[PDB]
Amino acid sequence: NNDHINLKVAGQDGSVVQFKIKRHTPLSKLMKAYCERQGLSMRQIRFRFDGQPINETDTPAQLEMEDEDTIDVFQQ
Amino acid sequence: SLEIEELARFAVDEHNKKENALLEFVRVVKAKEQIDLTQEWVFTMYYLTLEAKDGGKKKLYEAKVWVKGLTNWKELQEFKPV
Repeated sequence: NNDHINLKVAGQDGSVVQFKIKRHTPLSKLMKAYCERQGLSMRQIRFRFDGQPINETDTPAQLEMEDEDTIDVFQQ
Repeated sequence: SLEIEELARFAVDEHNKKENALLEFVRVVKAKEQIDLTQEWVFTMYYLTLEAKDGGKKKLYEAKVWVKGLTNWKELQEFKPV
C-alpha cells in the first residue's frame, strides 16, 4: 500500500496520464505502458523528472519520487 | 470523453442488473483513468462520477470500473452515492 505510489506523466500537449506503481519497479515499465497507451514509440520520446533525464533502469525510490509527482515527456 | 461515456453507460447497466434497479444514465461529471502497474498483469481502473435520475430525481453516483490491459486495446467493481 505504502509500497505503491501514484504518478502522472505530463505531455507538452497538456495530456496527463496517471499510473499506480510499486516504488522499486523500474520506470521502464511505466514508460513502455505510457507509449502503448498514447500510440507512441520509445525511440521518439524522452522522459524527465525535476528537469533531469530518466533511465529505464531507475526506480521511483532511487529518484525519491513521492505520491502524486509528475514525470514530463517530450519529443526526441 | 466518448470512450468514457460508453464505460459509464456500462456501469449504470450493471448496477441495474446487479441490484434490480431502474437508474437513468445522464452524463459523466468527473473521470479519472489510472493505469495500475503493481502486478504481473497491467490493468486500468476507471473512477467515474456520473449523475443519474433516481425516481426522476438528479443524484450523484461514484463508480469504479476495472479494465484488463490498456484502454486503447471490463467489470464493475463499485457503484454508490457520494
